[PDB]
Amino acid sequence: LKEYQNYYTTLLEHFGYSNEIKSIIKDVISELAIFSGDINVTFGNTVSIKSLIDLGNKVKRFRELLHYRLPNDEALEFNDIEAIIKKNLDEIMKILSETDNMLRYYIDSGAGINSKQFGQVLSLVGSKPDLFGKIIPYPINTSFLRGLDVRSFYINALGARKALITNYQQVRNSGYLTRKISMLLMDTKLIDLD
Amino acid sequence: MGKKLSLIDFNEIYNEENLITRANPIENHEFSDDGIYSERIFGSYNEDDDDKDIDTIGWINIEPYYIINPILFTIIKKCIPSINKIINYQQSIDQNGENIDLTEEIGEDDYIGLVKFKDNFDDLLEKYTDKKKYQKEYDFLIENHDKIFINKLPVFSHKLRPATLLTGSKGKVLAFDEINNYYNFVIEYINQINEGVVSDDSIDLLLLPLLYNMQFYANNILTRIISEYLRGKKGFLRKNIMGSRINFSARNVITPLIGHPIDEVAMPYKTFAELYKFQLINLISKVKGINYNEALKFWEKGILGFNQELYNYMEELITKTKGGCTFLLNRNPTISIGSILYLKIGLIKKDYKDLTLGISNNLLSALSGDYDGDVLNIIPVFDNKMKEHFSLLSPQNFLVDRNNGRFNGDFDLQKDQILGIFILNN
Amino acid sequence: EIFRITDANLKGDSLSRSLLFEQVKKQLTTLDYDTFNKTKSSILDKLL
Amino acid sequence: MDDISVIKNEDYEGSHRFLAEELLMPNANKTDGNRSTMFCSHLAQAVTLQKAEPPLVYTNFENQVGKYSTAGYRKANSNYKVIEKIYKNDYNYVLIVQDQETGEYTLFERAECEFLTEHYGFQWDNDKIDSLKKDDTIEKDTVLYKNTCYDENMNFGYGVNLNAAYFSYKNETLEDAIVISESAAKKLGTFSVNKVKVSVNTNDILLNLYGDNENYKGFPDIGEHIKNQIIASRRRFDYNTALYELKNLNEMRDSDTPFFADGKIVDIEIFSNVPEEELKVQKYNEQVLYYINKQKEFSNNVYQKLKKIVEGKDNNVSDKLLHFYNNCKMRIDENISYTYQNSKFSGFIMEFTILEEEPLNKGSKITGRYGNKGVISKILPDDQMPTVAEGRFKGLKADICLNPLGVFNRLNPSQLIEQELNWIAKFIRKDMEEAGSNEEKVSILLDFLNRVNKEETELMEEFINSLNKTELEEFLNDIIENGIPICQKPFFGNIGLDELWELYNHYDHIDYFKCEGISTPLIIGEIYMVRLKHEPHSKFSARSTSFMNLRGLPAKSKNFKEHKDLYSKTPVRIGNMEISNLSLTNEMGSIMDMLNSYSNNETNRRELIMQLLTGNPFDTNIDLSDVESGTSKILKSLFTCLGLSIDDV
Amino acid sequence: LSAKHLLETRSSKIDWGTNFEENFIVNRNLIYPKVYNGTVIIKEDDFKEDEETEEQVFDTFTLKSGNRFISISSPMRLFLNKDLKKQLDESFYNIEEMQFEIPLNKLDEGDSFATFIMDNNELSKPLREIKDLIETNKYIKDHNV
Amino acid sequence: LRNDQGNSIINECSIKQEIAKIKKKYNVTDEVMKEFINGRELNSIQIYLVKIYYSNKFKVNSNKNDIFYLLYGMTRELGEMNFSIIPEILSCAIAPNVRKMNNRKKLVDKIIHSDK
Amino acid sequence: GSSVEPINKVYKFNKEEKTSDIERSELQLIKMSFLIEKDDKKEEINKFIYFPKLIDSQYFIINGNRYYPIYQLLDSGTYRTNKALTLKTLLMPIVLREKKETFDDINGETHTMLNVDLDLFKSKVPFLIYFFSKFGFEGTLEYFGLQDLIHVLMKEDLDQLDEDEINDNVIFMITKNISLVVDKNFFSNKNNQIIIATLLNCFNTRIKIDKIYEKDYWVKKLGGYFTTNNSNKQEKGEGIILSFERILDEWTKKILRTEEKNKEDIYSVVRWMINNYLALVKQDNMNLANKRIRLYEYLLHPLLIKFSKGTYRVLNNRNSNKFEKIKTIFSNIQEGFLVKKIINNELLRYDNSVNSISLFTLILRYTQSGPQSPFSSNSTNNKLRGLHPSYLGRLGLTSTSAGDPGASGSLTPFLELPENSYMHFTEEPEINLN
Repeated sequence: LKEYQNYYTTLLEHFGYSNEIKSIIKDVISELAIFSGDINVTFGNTVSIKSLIDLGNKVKRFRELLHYRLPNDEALEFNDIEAIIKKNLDEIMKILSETDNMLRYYIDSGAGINSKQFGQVLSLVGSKPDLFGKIIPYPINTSFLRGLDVRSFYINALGARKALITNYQQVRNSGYLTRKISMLLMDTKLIDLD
Repeated sequence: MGKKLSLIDFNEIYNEENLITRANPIENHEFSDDGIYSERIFGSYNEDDDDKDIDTIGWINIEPYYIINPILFTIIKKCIPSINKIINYQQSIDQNGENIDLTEEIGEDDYIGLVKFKDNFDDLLEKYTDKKKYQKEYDFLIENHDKIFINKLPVFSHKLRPATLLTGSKGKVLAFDEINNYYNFVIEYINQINEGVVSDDSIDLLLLPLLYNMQFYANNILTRIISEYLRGKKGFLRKNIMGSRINFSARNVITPLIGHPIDEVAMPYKTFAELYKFQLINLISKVKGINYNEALKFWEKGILGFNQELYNYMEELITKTKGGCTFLLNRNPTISIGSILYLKIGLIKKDYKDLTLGISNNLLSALSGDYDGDVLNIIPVFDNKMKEHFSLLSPQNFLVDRNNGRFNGDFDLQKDQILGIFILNN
Repeated sequence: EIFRITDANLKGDSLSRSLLFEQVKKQLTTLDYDTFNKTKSSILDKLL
Repeated sequence: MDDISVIKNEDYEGSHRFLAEELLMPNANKTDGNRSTMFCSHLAQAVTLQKAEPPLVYTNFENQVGKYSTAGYRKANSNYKVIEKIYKNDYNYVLIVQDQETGEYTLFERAECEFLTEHYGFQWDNDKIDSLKKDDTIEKDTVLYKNTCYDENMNFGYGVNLNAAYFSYKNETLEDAIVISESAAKKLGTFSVNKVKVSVNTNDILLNLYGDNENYKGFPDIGEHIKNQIIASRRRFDYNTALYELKNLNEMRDSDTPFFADGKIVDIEIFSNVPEEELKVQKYNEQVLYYINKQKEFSNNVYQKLKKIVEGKDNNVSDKLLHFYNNCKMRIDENISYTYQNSKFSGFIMEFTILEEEPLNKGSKITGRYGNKGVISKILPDDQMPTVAEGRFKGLKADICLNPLGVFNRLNPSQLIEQELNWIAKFIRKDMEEAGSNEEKVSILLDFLNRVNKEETELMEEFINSLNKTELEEFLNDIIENGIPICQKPFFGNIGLDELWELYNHYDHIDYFKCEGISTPLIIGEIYMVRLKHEPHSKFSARSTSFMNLRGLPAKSKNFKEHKDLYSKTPVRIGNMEISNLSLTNEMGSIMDMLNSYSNNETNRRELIMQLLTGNPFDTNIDLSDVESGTSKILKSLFTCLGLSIDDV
Repeated sequence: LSAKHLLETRSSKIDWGTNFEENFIVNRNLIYPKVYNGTVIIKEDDFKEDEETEEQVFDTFTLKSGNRFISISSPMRLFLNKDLKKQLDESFYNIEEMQFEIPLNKLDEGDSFATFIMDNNELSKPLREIKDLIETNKYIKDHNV
Repeated sequence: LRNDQGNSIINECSIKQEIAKIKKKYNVTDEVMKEFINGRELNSIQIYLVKIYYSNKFKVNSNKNDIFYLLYGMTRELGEMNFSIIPEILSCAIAPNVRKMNNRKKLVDKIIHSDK
Repeated sequence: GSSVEPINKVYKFNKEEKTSDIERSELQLIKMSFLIEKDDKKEEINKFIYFPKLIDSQYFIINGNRYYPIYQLLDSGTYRTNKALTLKTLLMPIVLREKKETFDDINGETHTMLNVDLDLFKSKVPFLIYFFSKFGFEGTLEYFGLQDLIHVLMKEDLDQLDEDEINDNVIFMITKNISLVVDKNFFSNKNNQIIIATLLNCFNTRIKIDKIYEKDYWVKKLGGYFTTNNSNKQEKGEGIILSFERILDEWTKKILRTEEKNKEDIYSVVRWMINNYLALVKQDNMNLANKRIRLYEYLLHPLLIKFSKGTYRVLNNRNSNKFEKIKTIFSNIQEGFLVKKIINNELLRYDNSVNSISLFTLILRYTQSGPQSPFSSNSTNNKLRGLHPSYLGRLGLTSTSAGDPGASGSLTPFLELPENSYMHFTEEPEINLN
């Protein structure tokens, strides 16, 4: 599908950026989307919790990944923790995509299932920052689906509050920067000298 | 071709016909005739018969004394220091009355009085001017020497500083803007200086201290006007000059619409029946064969509840007109390219209770918004000649990316439409 | 000489841009930025 | 930050002492914090529903919350005994009651509305109080009247149960959009009550909107419904010229001041400041002369009814009763003049309370419990929506379709668990309904309840064995009809993942429903829906030409607040960056002409208005003039006040 | 806005040193020695006032591994154990030799010795420096185009 | 606050359209107006009557030229009907002062007892 | 004293052109009495004030509108801010500020210590000079309890100083001739060293042996610190002392959790605060163990403000009869003072709710903003908007206002406030200090 953008840009420059070819391309976009809608209704796209459960019995490697807790008998730095999560998350995308399942078309197109976000639902979360950026030295050992604990709950609440404070502050001071640059860099003009 | 700012002279545009001499703005339970809120000069508040332009300005006469120009005061305070303690009178006295000279601590020239400061201004400058640190300021004052001392202080109309004489049972209440307090102080002071008629050597301690105090209030007037009307964000400079409110406008919500070209939208019945209000009356008047007064009351009844006679005239308007009715749609705030577009109208919703604007899904990504419940602003465009200049902002012209020259990625398949094609294409 | 974007506009040569940006009191009372000698034309002068 | 080390999970075991406002939402230990924190605001903004129902999956915590919220129901503090009851209107009436343990006296007033805020309210479902009559006895636990939320047996409820499925419908569910069947829209409802204050002076009159000249009905009656969204219109009258002005009072004129409102009028009250002798003769002021008189009659009644109580030697009365008695005895006296806003008005002023039912319309918002906020986009007849036509229970139809794209991306897997639980409940309910006598039927239920919440089994067994045969049969029939309730706690005590795995494994006869014309297995469950306050008509605004500010620029006018107009005629301002983004195009003269002719120059505005009104409607070729704008004059005046001028060249 | 919404952040490797690895296996925000017999010798001037908590932070020290000794160059700041600091005031306080003596044999086995805090590498840090280039005049003043 | 502008503009345009139609119908020229005005000023009674008759369609403005055109239409329309006294009264000027008179109950009785 | 007056009455028919209001409101009458006494005049002033009454135990009804009271959360006091230790008070926020200083002994050893100043009345003044003015030199030495360790010796005594006691008792310079005798064991503790540093900072080069025992010697110094004119240097200073004895009121006495011995008056409070300066400054701020909730004291503010404004004017009067000014203090008391000031300043929050679920929405809601609130949007104090591990178990970590995070939460319904502690979450402070 990414090859489509290369096709359109090979059409504009072929006909010399004419005003007529812009209208025709504007017509193609409308017709392509309308016929796309009919496929969704007839075929249907669903998300079901039973889809994950059914896959567990057939594929043994998936069962171990679902119930995975960080071993606590070995010393691990904060660099090794990130290595484990990336190692496990990478293997998840290989098994799901290669084999048939409900979510096969959700991953191959890569539109709706972000690689990092989807890992938190299945695999463990890891570590979270605090109000002052310092890393909290209490990594979460349980995935979202498997459940949470009270000590882990407090760490999660810190992350949510930081989003509200940052979002509110950025809204108050958002257009301050764009006003300064826009006022100055406006008087430029193009001449046609060779 | 090029705007330029420079100083002005008060004595050239002075008008003798209108001037203000009164202390109490209120007399006989009404606004006075020669006060600050006078109706003879500045006009009337809620009366349109007077037809007095805002540019009308008033004058206050000060004579024969002179004052330092308030605009130039901050410059002079930097050219030489200690101006606050050089135009003030602090004469001491012994028991009998003989003056005691305590000038040992003070400088050679201090506490001389304003009326003597003006006479010997040329000689006083040379003593305390630094030629290696304030070279620019020194040359500026030499060029503009006539406007150092002013004679008359202007005052603008009350249309910008309103005041109400609303009455109540507990007693009459008067409310005004803060600037009026200082304007009523300078008039009172000057009125209390010219009482002397017979030729008499006025005592210095009775007249000189008042002149210095008056200049203090004159300086604060310039600070107040520039710190409350122009400098602030809510001031007139950044609210009514570079931005403005505007008529012929509406606000609405977003609701997805399918099965139509990419530049066709459908507006609710109510908003389109009032934005294009004036053109509707013109169409009704000719067909129905009635004058404008009779047609107006017909349009009033056709907007309270949904009907059919008005709708038939509505549909024909968007079909026969040149170019089709169009409007500019933007989003608060605009920070991204294409946040404001130039769309077209192609459908009118039959329902009366519907109050949502129906747009396509592809065009949504351009605004970088979503259906969370944001409110847009709609501004129609009328002039035919003006339309051709705005056509460059249409979504057709944004199809090519200005950044690189390739096909723009924003006006492409996004969200579920990407998934739908992949199922069929593979 | 290169300048900060805030001081580049104030110490420029235009008049319309200076008054509509910031620091109204500083530009009109004193002459640190020398507002009295900026006569360059601009496309935004039509508003004034 | 190492202060976390003080927190220990040993003590926080089996007790929900660390949750505020999250007690209602179940499975709170699954969703993240960013989505959970939205639930508090969503619960803070939730309007009342007419057909409120208790949730199917309850957290066992809402009952106490409902009991301890005293803003919706009023019970009897102590055992009372009815003394008297008197009428005031068609609906509203009051009653005076006496204690049996202290000798004090109190009052209870029956109403038909409540003004929670400027727009939203509810309607009292006063049923028990009406049945009380003729010196009965009120017990300690009895409830006089209650809101629409509370059901018959004090069970709380703040939403509805709707059949739902995850599906995509013609890309109409992009981002956050919801389609909904017509039956669900009929089920969902809302209330609305507003108060309007009309004013009349000596000069003004009221037009004969309703009725002919025989009955000069200026305003609607007590129980009638208003028409054309016009409650009353008053026209100014001048002494100098009235011969050609009052020729026909049955039609609107050019200079009128009508009042707009919608609904059904329930309550009125009129306050007057004119002598009655002058009001007795005016024919047009007829209907008022009726109501006022009736009102006074009511007051006289109380002065002749309980005057033996307060004025007697007992005097054991509560503060409310004494205050009401003094207020009602104020009116019947002479030489009394009211005041409003610390001022003495001349003409009389009344009050109107209007009630209306607003159905669900396009543009509204509905959210679930887990903060899966959505927006209604397009409603359909129930025929179009997907249906199952292959299984044993053919006929079930989904009522709402949600976006399937943003479920995992939103990081909240609770909705899947709830839908799966309700689907398993549906299957087990159908299996129980298929066959089985009452002797073993309950067993089929108990097994299912054994693997979901072990705490519920004991209460199930106790309640089942407590009843007799007939009530047990009735309860089984009721659970067959509606559905098996499933209880699980928010934080400690619920199903996770292994329990779901085991539950799925045990039941091997379960398959997805096969819809018609879909060719993809699908599951339909039941979910909880709560309406939200946000509405499209509360922010929609348009403006053609309203009142202008003193300077000359358009400005906000306060007329919508007093119900003098339909739309909030407020203009939208062009921001700091809007002008620049418009100036993105190299054309600037067109921008200047547009701004000057729209909101700067008066002569240009008038010329444009005239040229648009008269001429050619199909094609417009306006030609603006050149006249110095107002803003230029304002700036020149201010600058010459400062002492500086702008010089060209 | 969007990138900052990604709460999860990356971590950077830290080179503790040869003698650091041979004697202390660091687990998260904790430090444990191989053998408790070896003591630690710290001079008076080593301690410095912390920027935030005002506690004593000894960035560099040399362990007193009996007769042998190897200097330690800790890349990050170190916080002394709360338990051991209680006895440091009088017992372990060694002003006579101008060098504190901390006998690890006094410390019990499997106990905390030193806690260190680490700041994550903010993904928004490069974006901020772009803004600072225009205004702060830190780098733009003393360079050509 | 000041009044609105749309209603005023509509009323003024209605007056303009009405005077244009009056010109069109009777092909009146400016010479007719010169010979009909006689240079007389505006008195109150004629203004009141003109406001009375043309009240339903629109309202009378303050411009004297439009008022005199509407008065010529007044005279033509009420002379072509059965009325005779009113056109003659409105034709020429009026007395500077309005005469005072008693109750005139006899003529008042005549008008009252009339079915009109 | 003051009391609530009865309001129940049965109206009797009258003809006096009575005025009644259209809208309903509920009020209650409070009567206060004062006895103004003079040489001959002994006037008695009885004032009456209207205060809204709590109906339905939840809301006030004023002018036909409904208003919901809300709790306010604020620190108990004696907390720490940037380079300062502050104690909240009704109207006068006494604050202690610390600054580092350098000193050299006789042998030339250099020490860096701390000196504390009371930033009261817009000035920087050493905290020891107040005690030196009130109780005197010897009086202050006895009062602190360090008089057995502090001595002053002259030049001749310095010549005859104990050589073997030089190491045991460190001798510090006072003037070119006068020396100070103090023990090294007393000098061991930093908190003890604070007093020595402040005492050495108070004195100057010019001194007289007999001037030390005279209170006026530094009373005039305090006056010169306050008033520059030499004529009034005495008198003005005296006034300050009087004011310094009235800074603390009864409510702050009742609120504080310290024992009785450290609660007699302002001087005892200052002594107890300065004895344990290090431990107090080492504590944190965000902990909940030292915070409380108020409901009415933040509603009775305007009356206190008006009384303070009235009393300052009569305190700053000169060469006039006092009785007239004292009468003018109480002359203006409007029956609608409290209601108007409360409504106009938006102290109460307008009731704007749409749902019937009121338990979690408005019954239990606390805001950190309002009068005497450190929270401020423009101040950008992100520390106050965060969370602390002490929040869990006694507050809601989830419910936050989307408009301004951290400024509004919700109390946990299971919270059990300890009885007879004036709305205190705990019964002991965060730092035991035991």
